[PDB]
Amino acid sequence: SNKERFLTLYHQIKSDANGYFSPEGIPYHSIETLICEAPDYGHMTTSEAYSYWLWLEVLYGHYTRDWSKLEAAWDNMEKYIIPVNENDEQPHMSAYNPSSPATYASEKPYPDQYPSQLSGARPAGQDPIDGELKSTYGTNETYLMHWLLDVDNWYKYGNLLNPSHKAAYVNTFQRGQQESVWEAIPHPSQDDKSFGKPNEGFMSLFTKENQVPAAQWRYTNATDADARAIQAIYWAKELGYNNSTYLDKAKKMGDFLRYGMYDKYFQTIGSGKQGNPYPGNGKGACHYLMAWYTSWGGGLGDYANWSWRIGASHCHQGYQNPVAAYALSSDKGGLKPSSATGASDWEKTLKRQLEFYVWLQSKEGAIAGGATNSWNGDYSAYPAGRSTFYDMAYEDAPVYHDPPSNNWFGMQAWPMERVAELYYIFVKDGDKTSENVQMAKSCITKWVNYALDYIFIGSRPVSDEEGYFLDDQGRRILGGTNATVATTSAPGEFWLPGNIAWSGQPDTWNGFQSATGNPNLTAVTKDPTQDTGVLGSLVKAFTFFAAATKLETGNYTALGVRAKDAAAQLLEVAWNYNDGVGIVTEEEREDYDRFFKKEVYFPNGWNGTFGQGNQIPGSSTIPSDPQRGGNGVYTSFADLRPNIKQDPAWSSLESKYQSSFNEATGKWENGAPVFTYHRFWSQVDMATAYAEYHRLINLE
Ligand SMILES: OC[C@H]1CNC[C@@H](O)[C@@H]1O[C@@H]1O[C@H](CO)[C@@H](O[C@@H]2O[C@H](CO)[C@@H](O)[C@H](O)[C@H]2O)[C@H](O)[C@H]1O
Ligand SMILES: OC[C@H]1CNC[C@@H](O)[C@@H]1O[C@@H]1O[C@H](CO)[C@@H](O[C@@H]2O[C@H](CO)[C@@H](O)[C@H](O)[C@H]2O)[C@H](O)[C@H]1O
Ligand SMILES: OC[C@H]1CNC[C@@H](O)[C@@H]1O[C@@H]1O[C@H](CO)[C@@H](O)[C@H](O)[C@H]1O
Ligand SMILES: [Ca+2]
Ligand SMILES: [Ca+2]
Ligand code: NA
Repeated sequence: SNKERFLTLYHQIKSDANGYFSPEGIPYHSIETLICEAPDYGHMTTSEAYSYWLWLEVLYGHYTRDWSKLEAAWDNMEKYIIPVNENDEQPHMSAYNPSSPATYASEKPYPDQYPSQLSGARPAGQDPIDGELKSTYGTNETYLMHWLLDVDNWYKYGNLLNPSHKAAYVNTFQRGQQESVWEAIPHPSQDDKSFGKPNEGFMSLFTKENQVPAAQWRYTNATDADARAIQAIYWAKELGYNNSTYLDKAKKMGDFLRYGMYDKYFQTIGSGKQGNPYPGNGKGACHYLMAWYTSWGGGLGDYANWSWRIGASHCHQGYQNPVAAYALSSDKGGLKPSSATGASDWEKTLKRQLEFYVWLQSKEGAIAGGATNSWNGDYSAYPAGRSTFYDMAYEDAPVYHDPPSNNWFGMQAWPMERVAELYYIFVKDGDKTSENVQMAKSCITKWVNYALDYIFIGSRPVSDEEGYFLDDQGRRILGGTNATVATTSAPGEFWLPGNIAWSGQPDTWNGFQSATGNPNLTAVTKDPTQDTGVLGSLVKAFTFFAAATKLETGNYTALGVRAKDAAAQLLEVAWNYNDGVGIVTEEEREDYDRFFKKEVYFPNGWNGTFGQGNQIPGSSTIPSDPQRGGNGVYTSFADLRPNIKQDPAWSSLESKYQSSFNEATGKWENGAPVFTYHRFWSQVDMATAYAEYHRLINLE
């Protein structure tokens, strides 16, 4: 019974004996501690994880009719990761100037070139929503999740503005597109300058100004997480939840999530196409997409009565959530905010996001990266011939190049799951005819047919040493439609693609009626693996897709049949990978030499104290690479974080590195480290896949 399967995994996730949650009731990134991927330690948690927790409790609440666990999860979120306090967690937010939201600085192509000068070279444009939010809520305190929490206070900064909370607000990434997770420096969101460099805190690693930096706080959301929370509440409400107390909070979150629709420095959309941006007026700086983040910050202490906000200029397809956008914009969606323009902004976003998906879809069906309003992160002129979407430049790897941000196949499964939900929702709500449903449908239908060529149940694909799939004659499959991957029998196995290698560009967008099929946009799908999180996401994309086809036509379509059977089979084989704690498989991590490599940059002349009490950078360094344009040093991830050497898994990792990694070639000669991880989101993606198959397919 898929219902019983969901219930069993739900209990495994929630059990105090399994360790998914801390003693304060906050879900961790993962049960295991030694892991690094976006958070850099397993007992960090994320806005992402909280968003999945909500989703879990929504489907549990539908089955049990007990909504109290959803409400407790929301309460927990509000207590620990949304910095509003019913002691002020956003001091001086009231002094914000919406006619000068922030002070400009350039992004850089390497971490070595930071700190960046706070020059104000570009005057920031108008913030046109601050006034509405204030009138609507009586405050401009941001009701969004900060993205990262040190749940076990492992970095030892403490929580300045809420000291009795063990979980502390921290941040890592600050230094541009080449600062991988391995290359960042963990620092407190609320910086009283008690750590870092004396008199400066960590601020002077990131920005420079004429003066010593002031004590200050700042937060950054991840727009995909807050939207996924809204998506969860959308379904709560569809499934009968009707406590206005919480419905209203999801609407509030949605209203503030509008900050994600704005250019970083509120520059007019398109205005930097020729390298000469100018400040936005009204909504001129609104791109109506979910960019990578919004940040906010201000002074700490009595002498620092200032605050600021930035949007983001870079938008990734994998972050868009049109289910949230529909929920916040229609009577049928049910979560329209009360602000004057919140719902009508979200309505424009819903359409813009579907146009973005169609624009980005490769010749063979996969979704390419996204677009930016700030080329090179300093409003550089677009390259000659670069394709555009509403005057924003196509990017194959928005925001991060290490690794390229749209290579991970999870970035296909996560957004296409939402688009499949959305197809289902439109058709359920009686819409088969709008331009929006036609876009959603076209994109998900083309994607499903693409994806099925790389999904293997009870068979094992043939791949070569470099991770290319092979056909029956042994040739590499380099994208294209109709991929025919060679296969050997492998009862009980499943395989999914792992990455995409991207080349070319979509054609410039001129609307859905002039779309071209993007014949020069190529996805090469590669690296077969067994990621159970991606599996659970895929299953749902296939489930909702199939269900939609049957609501639309009366029967499962040809492709709907195939998507439904693939879902059923994937659920059936995955069940065998339950270890009693989660549905898991073993993974190799060839990236884990980056625990040891010297690549964490510090500027010359900069010494301070890290949270764990060590002097940083300290003496274990090499000179920075002068080709990267800095003047400083590199330490290692592990020297920066000496407490990682106390982790129970550390000596096995170090021993494996000593015996297998060859520093001169940069290769793992006797195999890479291997781990079996129990990730919270991944387990939720699996549990919800069982549930939704049961609800949409077994019951209807
Ligand atoms: O585990 C959750 C992360 C990975 N999946 C999607 C999101 O839920 C979340 O992403 C992270 O979200 C963080 C918050 O937006 C991103 O960090 C931000 O990256 C921004 C610039 O790249 C920085 O300006 C900002 O200070 C920093 O906080 C980070 O790159 C990005 O990977
Ligand atoms: O080391 C590469 C792969 C080895 N084979 C199995 C794969 O499962 C593994 O891929 C990694 O799989 C991880 C688990 O799905 C991926 O981690 C995820 O990366 C996501 C995107 O940054 C994050 O939002 C999320 O928090 C984080 O857990 C990570 O990117 C991805 O590279
Ligand atoms: O470039 C804008 C912000 C992005 N990253 C960190 C922030 O401190 C930057 O904001 C500026 O901080 C300044 C003082 O430190 C402040 O006086 C400006 O008003 C802020 O934009
Ligand atoms: Ca709070
Ligand atoms: Ca790098
Ligand atoms: Na407190």
